[PDB]
Amino acid sequence: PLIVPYNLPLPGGVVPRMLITILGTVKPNANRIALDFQRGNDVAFHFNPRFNENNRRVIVCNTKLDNNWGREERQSVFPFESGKPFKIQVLVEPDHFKVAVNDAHLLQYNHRVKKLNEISKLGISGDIDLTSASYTMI
Ligand SMILES: O=C(O)CO[C@@H]1[C@@H](n2cc(-c3cc(F)c(F)c(F)c3)nn2)[C@@H](O)[C@@H](CO)O[C@@H]1Sc1ccc(Cl)c(Cl)c1
Ligand SMILES: [Cl-]
Ligand code: NA
Repeated sequence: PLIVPYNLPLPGGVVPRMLITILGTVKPNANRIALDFQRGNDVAFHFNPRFNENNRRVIVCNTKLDNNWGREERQSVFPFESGKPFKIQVLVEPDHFKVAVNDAHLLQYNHRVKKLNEISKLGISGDIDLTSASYTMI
């Protein structure tokens, strides 16, 4: 087990064909999870499953610049289940982050923050038991 919130350093930032893998288990009756790919205090990519927003499950993605959230991108396809082990894979591509959960494509999120090599931290928070967070090149 890893303690949540957890910070995974991304030395020298991210780059296309870098794959970040997060393994854990959703807590029973979870409410929220977040991944925050950070450039200093800015959040280049916030990936935020919400288990009960007006009695619906939704994935909210966004960017935070100078402490201001931007336009949300929302996905109703929701692959997480309370109590179950999950794998989130975030693949950095030239124009977007691509996310797959449990080996099924979920979403893409276009790069708003363009200094990829300065996105040097991944924060992992919320209602999970975290087992592993790592990266490799494909
Ligand atoms: O404070 C509010 O009650 C909710 O805050 C969330 C905001 N958030 C979520 C979290 C958060 C924190 C945790 F420790 C977790 F474990 C976790 F899973 C999520 N921290 N900040 C963003 O998700 C943001 C994305 O646009 O959405 C809201 S803030 C917000 C509210 C309305 C609008 Cl229109 C916009 Cl663009 C942003
Ligand atoms: Cl939230
Ligand atoms: Na630098």
